[PDB]
Amino acid sequence: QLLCQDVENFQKFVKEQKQVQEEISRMSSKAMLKVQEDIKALKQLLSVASSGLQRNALAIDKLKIETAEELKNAEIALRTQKTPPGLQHENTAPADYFHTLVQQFEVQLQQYRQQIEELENHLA
Amino acid sequence: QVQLQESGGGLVQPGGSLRLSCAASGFTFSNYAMSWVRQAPGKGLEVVSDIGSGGDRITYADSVKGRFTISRDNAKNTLYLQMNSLKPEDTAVYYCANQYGRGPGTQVTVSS
Amino acid sequence: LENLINKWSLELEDQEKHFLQQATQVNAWDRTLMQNGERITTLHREMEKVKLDQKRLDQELDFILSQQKELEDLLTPLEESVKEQQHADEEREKTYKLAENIDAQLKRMAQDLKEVIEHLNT
Amino acid sequence: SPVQIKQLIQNPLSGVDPIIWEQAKVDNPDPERLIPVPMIGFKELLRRLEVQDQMTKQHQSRLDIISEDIGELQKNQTTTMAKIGQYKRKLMELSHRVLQVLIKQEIQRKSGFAIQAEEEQLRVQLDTIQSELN
Repeated sequence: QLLCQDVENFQKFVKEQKQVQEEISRMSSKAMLKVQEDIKALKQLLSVASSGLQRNALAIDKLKIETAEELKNAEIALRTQKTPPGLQHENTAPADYFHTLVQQFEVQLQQYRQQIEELENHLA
Repeated sequence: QVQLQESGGGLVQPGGSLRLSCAASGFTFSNYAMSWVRQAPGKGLEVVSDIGSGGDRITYADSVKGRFTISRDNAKNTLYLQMNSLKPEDTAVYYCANQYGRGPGTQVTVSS
Repeated sequence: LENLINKWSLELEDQEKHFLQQATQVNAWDRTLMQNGERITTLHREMEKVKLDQKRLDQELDFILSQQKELEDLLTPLEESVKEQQHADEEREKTYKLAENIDAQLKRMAQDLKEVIEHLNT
Repeated sequence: SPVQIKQLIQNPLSGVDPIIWEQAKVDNPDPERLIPVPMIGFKELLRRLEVQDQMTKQHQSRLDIISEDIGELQKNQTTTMAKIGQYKRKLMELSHRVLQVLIKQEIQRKSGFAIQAEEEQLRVQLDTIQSELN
């Protein structure tokens, strides 16, 4: 028992290891599990968004092209006005416009009929 | 009724310059596009320059590209044509016009 | 003096199995935290990618506006000038008005089918 | 690291049993991005626990930002769909307005001309289209 106070060198330590063991016992994972859920949730929102982004990105290229085609058609009109009466018989572009126009009509109601059926089948 | 009267033509040596006018009346000039047209006596009609209502959307025939300049003052119902570095082949009657009509003309001769 | 040693040596026969339980669950939780950062990082980069694509659409959409503004500015003077203006001239007018109407119809049909699909994908 | 891994995940480290240490190597969940590291004592156990909390603290913070950029996206998306609806509408308008000008030009610049063959071929192509939709 002379220098055998090394029992105090085995008392203070046991508690240290005991009071941390209690600290571990206190901690949970609930937060770390929100993070887990939140990630799956935001993936889901992002995905629907990016899906719709591709849907109307198509809508936008189709629109850009058509606006550009129609800008050309107005330039036809400007060309017609500029042309004097003596050179109008050489103004063939308006004729191409209308010829193109009616085959575009024929192509349009064929699409529209097709779109109608699809929309009927989509309802059954 | 599109009414047009041009002027400023004459006879000049090769390399010469000229500035033509076309006075417009009988129609709201500022809304119309205009052309300068020319005809040499043996040949057919040739448009040399175009311009839009607002003085934009200009074009030129390659023949005159770099030598002629087209412009307008909508306030004075006037169409202009600067002609520089003139050549004998530019000799013709010069009309101002659109699809609705043209003027009497103004003769431009470049001697040889 | 010695019987005490039988206590602390029975505590260690009560704290060891705690340690192993804890170390096991730490190795489990830190696996979760690694999955998280990996999935967080993946999420983030897609989030930036989609931001980019969005801004590209915004730019194309500005372009379209400019194009359409160009088209109207070009079109109104033509409309006005053309405003300050016969069997053949009357028959020809029927022919080309018939086209004006057909175009008016097919555009309505188009506009209607689009609105239906708008009520559809809701 | 390349070989150096193999050069230091063997033998054991800080008094770890060569058998349990070998069991961690095979029970390793992602050996592509991870190595077995000995943790001795309830202290390293808590140190690791507190690291988890710090990082989860950082993790949650990113998600809040990212969440922020979704609402922006979603609203950006709705705006984009709206502008698409307008511009299709304007285009439909302008397109028809151009067809009206070209028509007025055609009638005018052809004033007092015979009805002409190719013009009567439209009539038919146009009449059949009006009938095909009635």
